[PDB]
Amino acid sequence: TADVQQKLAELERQSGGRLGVALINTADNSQILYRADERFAMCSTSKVMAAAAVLKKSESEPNLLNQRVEIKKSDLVNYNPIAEKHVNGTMSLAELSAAALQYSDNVAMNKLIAHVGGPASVTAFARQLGDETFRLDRTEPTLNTAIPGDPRDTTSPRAMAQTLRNLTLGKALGDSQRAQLVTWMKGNTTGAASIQAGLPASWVVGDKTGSGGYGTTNDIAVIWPKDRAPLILVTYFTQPQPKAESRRDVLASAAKIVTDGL
Amino acid sequence: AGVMTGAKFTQIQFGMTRQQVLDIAGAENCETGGSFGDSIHCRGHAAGDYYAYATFGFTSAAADAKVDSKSQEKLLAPSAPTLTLAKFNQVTVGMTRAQVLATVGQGSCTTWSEYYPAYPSTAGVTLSLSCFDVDGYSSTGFYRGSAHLWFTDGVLQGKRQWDLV
Repeated sequence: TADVQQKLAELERQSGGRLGVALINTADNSQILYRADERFAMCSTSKVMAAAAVLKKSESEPNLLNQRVEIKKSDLVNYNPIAEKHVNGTMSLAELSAAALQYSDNVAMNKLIAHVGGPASVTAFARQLGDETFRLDRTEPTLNTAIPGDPRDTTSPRAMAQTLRNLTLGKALGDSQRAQLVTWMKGNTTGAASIQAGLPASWVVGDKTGSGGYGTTNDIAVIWPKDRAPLILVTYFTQPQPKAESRRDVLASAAKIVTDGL
Repeated sequence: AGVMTGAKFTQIQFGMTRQQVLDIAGAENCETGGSFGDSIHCRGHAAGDYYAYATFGFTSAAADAKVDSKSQEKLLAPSAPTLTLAKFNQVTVGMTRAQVLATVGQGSCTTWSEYYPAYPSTAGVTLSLSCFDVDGYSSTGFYRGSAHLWFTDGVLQGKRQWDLV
């Protein structure tokens, strides 16, 4: 509706930034789109794609998630709450996927990226899923610079919503792999202040947030509303000042606007 | 009162028991088990996609076990950050900790991780410093000029930097 568009435009204007939203309602395949074809830096929301690339690989190598990966001091990057425990030891690919998705562990992310062959290989996975917009160019931490106008490590809300639908609800992954991805995302340790804060408490959410330079504040989610078919919601937000503080509440506000009435 | 903080992290000492750590950190902020094993992980304020935090490792799983490892992110600000890309380039693998600190600035670094595998002995100590340029540190957001310097037995084993100038 034009009403929802005006409310999102007003939220964006009040926030001072640039807001991108894509909602898919799988009950009727309807969408709500706001700047949905513009590019936004994904920041840690890209961890979903990297974990999914490893899950896809595991369809051809079913013991893959149990494979061990060495963690060394040279691998450390900021936001390493899980990997730091295992320096000079190992973590399984399952542990790395869970750490990336549930603690936003950036060392875990870099191990997932490296496992599939590097950022271009994650992009190639996106292409294999029919996503022509996603591009992963860098590893952590530099993928989070979020410089306005820089297309590196960006996607569009429309593309990410369709891809997240295909991964979490559709057939992009095998049944067991799709279930594992959803299980991991349902266990994220944050997200409560982002999309979830704009939704009724009874709704079940699997999400992944992202944050970066320029006050970039993102969240992508699969949502099971009470007594309803699931939704996919992508909310991306970025700001003009390099040092802007995060605005998770803007994502909550966008989520409330686009789900009002469900 | 409140979440995990840098002041609490500094008050916690190597050699303290689990309950001494919880006395200072505030057990409402802390957890064990799961991904943290028998360590104690304590959350500070929301930051990025997680939280500022500390993780404390102990000499064993026992109740009388002592802190042998302290790790943190975003709890401690550098006291007088003066690191630059030139100074980072002056740091050389094989330098001692004292030589590195004189090079990067005595107020540029905070301790990211510090572990004594032979606690209370210092033999085998491993140390990771997170070091920052004048405006690189942020307790909530994306770093804007930082470096990781790591040591074993007080000797620099490697260095990495992001966004120094």
